[PDB]
Amino acid sequence: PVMLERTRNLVAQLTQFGTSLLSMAEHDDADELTTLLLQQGMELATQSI
Amino acid sequence: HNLSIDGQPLSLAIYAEPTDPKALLTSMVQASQGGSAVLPGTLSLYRF
Repeated sequence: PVMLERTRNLVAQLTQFGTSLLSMAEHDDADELTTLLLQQGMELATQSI
Repeated sequence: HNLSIDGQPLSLAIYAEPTDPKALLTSMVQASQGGSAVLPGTLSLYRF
């Protein structure tokens, strides 16, 4: 039982780490998409001028 | 001066059209960054 309690606490911490990793990955991907959109907008603006 | 009797020029001019627009870019600039250092620790009264 004591080893079970300790292992359960460690696994809960690991689950928290995984959730944080997924969230940061999502935010980084959204930022990359926005930057790509802005670069394409620059190129289109040059052609429009 | 090679004009017509009415004064109109008899030669077509040229201007060497200006060379396109200019694209300007920006970049991320990173600088050297350090980390924290550690100090000797105290001895508490409780077990580990």
